[PDB]
Amino acid sequence: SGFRKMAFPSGKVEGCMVQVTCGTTTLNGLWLDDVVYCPRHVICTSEDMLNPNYEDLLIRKSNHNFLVQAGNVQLRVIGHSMQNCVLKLKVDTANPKTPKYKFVRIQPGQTFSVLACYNGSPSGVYQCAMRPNFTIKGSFLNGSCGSVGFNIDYDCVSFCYMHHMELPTGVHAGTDLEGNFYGPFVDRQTAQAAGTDTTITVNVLAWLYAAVINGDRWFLNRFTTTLNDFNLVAMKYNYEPLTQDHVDILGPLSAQTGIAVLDMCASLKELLQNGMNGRTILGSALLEDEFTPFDVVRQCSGVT
Amino acid sequence: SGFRKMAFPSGKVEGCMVQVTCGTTTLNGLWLDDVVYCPRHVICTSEDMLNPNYEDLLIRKSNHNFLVQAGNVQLRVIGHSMQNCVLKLKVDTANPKTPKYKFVRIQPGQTFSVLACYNGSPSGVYQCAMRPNFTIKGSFLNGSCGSVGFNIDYDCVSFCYMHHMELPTGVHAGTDLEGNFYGPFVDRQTAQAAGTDTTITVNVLAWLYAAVINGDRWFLNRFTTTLNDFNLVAMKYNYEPLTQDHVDILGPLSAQTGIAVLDMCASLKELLQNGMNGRTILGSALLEDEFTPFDVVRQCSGVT
Ligand SMILES: *CCC(=O)N1CCN(Cc2ccc(F)cc2)CC1
Ligand SMILES: *CCC(=O)N1CCN(Cc2ccc(F)cc2)CC1
Repeated sequence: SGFRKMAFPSGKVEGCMVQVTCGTTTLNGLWLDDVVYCPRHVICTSEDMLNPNYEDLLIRKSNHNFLVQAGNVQLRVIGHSMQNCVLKLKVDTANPKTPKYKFVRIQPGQTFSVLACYNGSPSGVYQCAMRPNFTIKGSFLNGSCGSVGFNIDYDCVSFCYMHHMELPTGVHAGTDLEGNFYGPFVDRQTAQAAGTDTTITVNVLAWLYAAVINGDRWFLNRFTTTLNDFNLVAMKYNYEPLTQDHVDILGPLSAQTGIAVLDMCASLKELLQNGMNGRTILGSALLEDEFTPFDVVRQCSGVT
Repeated sequence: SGFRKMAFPSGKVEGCMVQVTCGTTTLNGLWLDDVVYCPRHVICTSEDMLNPNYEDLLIRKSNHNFLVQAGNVQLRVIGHSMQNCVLKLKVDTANPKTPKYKFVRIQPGQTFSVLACYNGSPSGVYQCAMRPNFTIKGSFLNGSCGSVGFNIDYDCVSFCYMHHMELPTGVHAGTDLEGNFYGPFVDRQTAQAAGTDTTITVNVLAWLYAAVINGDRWFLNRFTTTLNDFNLVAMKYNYEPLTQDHVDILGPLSAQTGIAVLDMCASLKELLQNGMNGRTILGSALLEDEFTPFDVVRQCSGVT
């Protein structure tokens, strides 16, 4: 037992990390097959970021201007092209360490692991969630752009995120592997404020089920509620409204613990209205929302 | 910016994970060079764990009785021996994926990454701290024994932990890579209660410095304190007493932020005596103690 914010093993992603340099700017790239994926702002100078015309800037660039280094070995660039906000650099060698992979665009409320990188070298790994307002709350310093988010299904890596920027608010924004930003964010150094970030209700409930499984039961009560009644409370406390689909994904956890989804909603309702009263749940003093129902099942069963 | 419970990239450790089977019991092993390291209770049947005589049990075992599988390939066992609570199985092949490594015995209050494994396959990675009472608060299900804790210094993996057991309290105990348990724990299914777990004071202060660096400054106050005055408060709240050595390791963070170590102690004192008043620090509603001063510097500078 025990419950931790657990990341996927980062090994398959580490072997794909490269360093991409264009002029004075250096950031991370993702090498899969004979292609290196990186944020298009690698062609920008800090000055350009106020309002870059990426098409005009990329015209001044040739294959030899993109230096791609994998550890200590230089990759030869035979092609370059821009797809939305990412650059695709075709190299002459397929990555021998390319794992089975997919490029997927995750839904808000879903979770993923981030392998933070600097100069193409990995520094650490952590679990993240795509917030409902399409930002992530990561840990990224200068040179971390190009670091990727992923999920792993046995041997297949599903890449879902590429880090592009930190907003003036300290929150993070980026793209899927097709170069499309999550949310309304643009790859420009401008005033960009994230919308109201709601709490992911289905993840809080799934984490409450995880607490019941692992011993923490103080928050359970003699009450029940309905989807409409719970949602009045969820709206007051800036929680996502719960749907029948959310109820259904909670099915496995409801069945294992024997606590009805609406009964757990009544426990959540009382915690929202009364707080924790100085108590903790799974070592946290607040309601955790970065564990999906799938994450809880996986951790409580030991899927490798 | 941003601050996360970040684990080391687990790649170098993934390539060392194997599956060790002895009779009906299967757990994880660590393959470095021509040796496989695993918990000695792999020779036990669930019945034996009440009071196992490991020397007597190991006499009934031969090299052919230890089945060691690395993914899909079987390793040939040419030697076996027990060193404290770990078994060392000499195999006929050096692990081609062995990284540069050390075996180190960490101090209480230090942190490490755990690569949780089942049947020799990695499921996830998380950051842990060796508690002052020598237990860890992990996430381990049946079949996770043999999973290891480590730290990484550029290319050298320092293994510090091997998981051996969950106490009836749900907390975890294990050994260093020489088979010596951290704390008073024995590899036996008996009543074993961890001592009083104190909060790691130097890590809370280092995490407070991390909050100041990353924007959260509400907790800073117009007060200061002394080592003796602070320690009266730390003793009341079951915090480790602060020493001049703790003050000195906080030197880099004190210098970067310009906030004197004793001034930050006065902020910590007020948080202990008054709580958070419903506020948060780095997304946490309690005082985090699983980030060492070294972890904070590393994350705030981007060491790969
Ligand atoms: C790779 C993008 C990223 O996360 N960082 C690089 C730039 N950093 C500074 C920054 C912060 C906020 C801004 F509005 C612009 C630049 C932060 C880390
Ligand atoms: C590898 C040891 C471990 O963490 N586990 C295996 C046994 N599990 C059950 C257990 C719990 C508490 C006990 F006192 C004995 C056995 C938990 C996970």
